[PDB]
Amino acid sequence: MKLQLALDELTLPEAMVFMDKVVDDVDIIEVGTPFLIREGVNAIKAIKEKYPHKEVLADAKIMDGGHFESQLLFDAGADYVTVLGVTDVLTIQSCIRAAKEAGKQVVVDMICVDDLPARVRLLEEAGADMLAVHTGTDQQAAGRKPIDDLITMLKVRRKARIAVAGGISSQTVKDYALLGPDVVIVGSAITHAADPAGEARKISQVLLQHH
Amino acid sequence: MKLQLALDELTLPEAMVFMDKVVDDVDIIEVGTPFLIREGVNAIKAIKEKYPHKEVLADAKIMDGGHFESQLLFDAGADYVTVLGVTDVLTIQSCIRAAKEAGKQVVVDMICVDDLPARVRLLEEAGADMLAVHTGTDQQAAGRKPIDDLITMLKVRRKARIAVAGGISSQTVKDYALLGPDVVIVGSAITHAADPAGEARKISQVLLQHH
Repeated sequence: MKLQLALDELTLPEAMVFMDKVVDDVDIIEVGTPFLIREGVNAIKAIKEKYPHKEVLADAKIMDGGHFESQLLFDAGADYVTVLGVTDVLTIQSCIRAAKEAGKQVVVDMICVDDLPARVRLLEEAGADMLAVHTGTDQQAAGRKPIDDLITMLKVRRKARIAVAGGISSQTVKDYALLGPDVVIVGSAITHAADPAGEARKISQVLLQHH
Repeated sequence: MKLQLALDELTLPEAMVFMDKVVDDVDIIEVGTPFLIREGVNAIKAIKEKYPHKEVLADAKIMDGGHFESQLLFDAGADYVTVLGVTDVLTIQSCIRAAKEAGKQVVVDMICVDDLPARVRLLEEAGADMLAVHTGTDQQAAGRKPIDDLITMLKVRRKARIAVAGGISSQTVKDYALLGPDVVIVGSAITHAADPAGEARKISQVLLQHH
């Protein structure tokens, strides 16, 4: 399973400096939504330029204008883009079409999806190939965690590759790894760590320890 | 009844030139989501700097990290920020708190909201002050329109200010104006018009007919 690192609240200069601390233990660099909104597509270009051998995820959380926004992101160097599971299937399909043209990948972020099993069935039969269960940072602040949603996802999914995000840290990463997601997403645990390299090491170690 | 102009697919230099054609007939300048993603917060700053007397809306379609992203947008000069009606009430409340701090305004975009009446009841009770019914551009491409949703919204809303968006043009703006929305949102009809100024004039004229 891959380690995806969410860069949410950093500026581009801050992110360029921070990545040097952890990049060797990270598989996917995520340009977080506020980061994208802050800097624009230049964030993707700059990061993909500095770390050409690393995969870059653009966390656009697309809700509309699927193909146009996806293409903008892919053209900029992104290897993945996120679209909201709560959006219309038309939009999800437009994003995926843009991904296919680029030979890249759409990740459907299932944050706030009310009926997970029904939605998963619908999205998979619509062509969705990779789904992320996600308890958002605002939800985490209220004490919520993604594990219950991950459990349902793993029971219902047929073929989809699966990612999981929601305040995961070195203290809890094993709980998630044991369930066998394809991608574990971590942000705050690492970006706000006193020793980011250390936290990154301990998390990636767990992911590797679970073949 | 205000006219809000959505700039979705333009670059910043294109937007700056385009606005000079229509600005006198628009009340709210909207930096659309792909535009924000493309350019970043600089799009808001540049536009608010050139047109200081015009209101600027950042169509961020916030789904998470409400306060942080809203504050970033408001600091940048935005008068409004959009948050997704489908997101968690916690995120909606976070955005609104950020707006109150800045003395500005959050617009809840109700795009893809499954159960409109139940959702506006919930949001209005939670503090939501301004709601936008919205059939997205991807949905429009499939032949859908916002009017049915606007009818329900107007029947259910208690005190919320109401906006409407969904492929509205000079040929259909009358149907919407008659229902008495507070804000009419137009994008493609104007940005792709052979005569942008003329389309902006025809639409703003209709809005004024309804004192």
